[PDB]
Amino acid sequence: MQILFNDQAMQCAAGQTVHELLEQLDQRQAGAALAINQQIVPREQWAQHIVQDGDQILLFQVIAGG
Repeated sequence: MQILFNDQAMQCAAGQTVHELLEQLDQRQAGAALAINQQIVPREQWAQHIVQDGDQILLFQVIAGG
């Protein structure tokens, strides 16, 4: 499978959530949000957000709004 992490193309485990994608890529969170396929999902879902071959991702630093 392949993905786009912050405009960076990649190849990881298709079907693996984000918590699965990030962790597979060797990335965790520490306060990070991301947008896949242009849909910004809340970190928590990363653990149940199964990623698919062609997984596109956006990277946000810290959860800050306002």
